[PDB]
Amino acid sequence: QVQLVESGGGLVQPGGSLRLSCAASGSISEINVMGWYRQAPGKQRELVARITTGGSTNYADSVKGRFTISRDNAKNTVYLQMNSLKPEDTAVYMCNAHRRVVMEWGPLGYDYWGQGTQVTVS
Amino acid sequence: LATRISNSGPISIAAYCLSSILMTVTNKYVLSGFSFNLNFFLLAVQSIVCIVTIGSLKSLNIITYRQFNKDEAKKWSPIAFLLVAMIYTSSKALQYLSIPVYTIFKNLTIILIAYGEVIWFGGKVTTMALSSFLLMVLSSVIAYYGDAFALYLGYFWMLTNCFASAAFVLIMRKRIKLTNFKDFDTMYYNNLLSIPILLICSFIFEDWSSANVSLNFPADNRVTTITAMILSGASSVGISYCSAWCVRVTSSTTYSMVGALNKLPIALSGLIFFEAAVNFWSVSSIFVGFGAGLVYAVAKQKQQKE
Repeated sequence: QVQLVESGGGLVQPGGSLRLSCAASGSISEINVMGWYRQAPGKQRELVARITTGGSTNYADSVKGRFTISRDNAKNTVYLQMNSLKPEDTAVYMCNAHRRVVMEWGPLGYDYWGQGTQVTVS
Repeated sequence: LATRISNSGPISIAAYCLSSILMTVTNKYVLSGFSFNLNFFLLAVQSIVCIVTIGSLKSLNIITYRQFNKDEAKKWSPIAFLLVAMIYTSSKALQYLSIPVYTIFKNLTIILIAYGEVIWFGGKVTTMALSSFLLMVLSSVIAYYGDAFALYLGYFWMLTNCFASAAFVLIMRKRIKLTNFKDFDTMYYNNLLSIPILLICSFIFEDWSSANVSLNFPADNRVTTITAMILSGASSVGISYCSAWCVRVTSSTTYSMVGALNKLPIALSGLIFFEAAVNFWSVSSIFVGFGAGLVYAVAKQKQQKE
């Protein structure tokens, strides 16, 4: 129903920089939260950042003060500016989008996941 | 005064719209950053909140309702099964269909409840009342206009919701009359029996993997998730009482028409308090919906005098 395409990943030298993007598609009116996750090889998903329609940003301590998630309502995109990338930042970064709909007995939530962009820092 | 208000038709209607407005506001404007894709477990938590809410009021000697009965829970089971049936089929309907298309089909069920109340409860559907049903479908059509297998499953899970939603109100309203249930007995049984079904449905039909659990219940934010899981269920106390209240006094048709009119204040709020477009296909949707309510109201006046 909602489709997300990610672009921006790649190989960057330690201490460098990277900007990731995630364009949403489909029904984009019920989406309330959109964030980024990373899966280190051999480990499970972790939270990198989270934004909502209203600009309330949630980060992770390991990346607090470095990564900056922002939104662009013109094209329904979320960016993730990753400065000062240490080698421990290499992972596969995925996008999220929460669809929330409210009816006569309660809300319903549907999570949509992007494709994943591999980011390698070396 | 608790008796005159209890058997009041207009008041049950007004209290139902207020409780629907309050519940939609909490889940859309107060809890905007909330993310929870374990639908049946959160709805089971809502029924737990309403159970402890009225169970504590009765234990404080404020309100009073009937004791739990084994022979009366076995007779309320079809209604509780149907209540979760609408929940399951609508969640599966909205995974392939949108909200605007969901409302088109949900306003097409009032024509089916109106003609089910006639067959089972006796009566007639007037022409003035019928034209108001088609004016709510028109407002839905106007508002909406402003994989092949996937869209086949979209309407399959939507026609099954139409049958489960129509059967729920018709069967429930019948059962508040051979039991002489009040609005707290109906609320008590609708929630007590729905807890085990919603929990069992959440076990088999939902993802309880290590990664989806830690995505729904983050360890770095537990007070926020628990708080939002209780504010989301405390706003449904009013709509749980006022749904059974409205059905008992007025009708299953009137309760369904009021539910369709409960989405017009939300639409008008978006056009004033938010950025929602003011194009012709969104202003004439509200105006046409208002005409549907004002034609249904006069239709029942003529029917009352006929």
